[PDB]
Amino acid sequence: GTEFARSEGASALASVNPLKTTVEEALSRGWSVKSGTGTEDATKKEVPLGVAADANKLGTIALKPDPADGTADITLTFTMGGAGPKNKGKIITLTRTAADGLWKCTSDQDEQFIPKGCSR
Repeated sequence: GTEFARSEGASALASVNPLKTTVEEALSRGWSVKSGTGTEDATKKEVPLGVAADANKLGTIALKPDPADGTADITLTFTMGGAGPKNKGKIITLTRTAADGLWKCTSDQDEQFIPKGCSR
């Protein structure tokens, strides 16, 4: 009853939302995006997301496919394995559809804790 359930959701979204820019900038160059930290690889033409999987102690960040070249749908997920009881095991998913380049946000959290802009 005292869990920070609303703030957990906001924190999780705040960890993945900025990555949309990172992805779009890479794809605009015809480079692929890969998970994790590191340097750009000019041989394979891959740009890392630049964030560690465990940057936010509420959970883990993942990219699929990895690497991603823009010719298939891309998903960025935040899995809340470190959250309190209401949100533990819940997943926020950002999907970029390749056909139109549009992004959507879905969550399997209880409706009252889903962040603004995301749907079930």
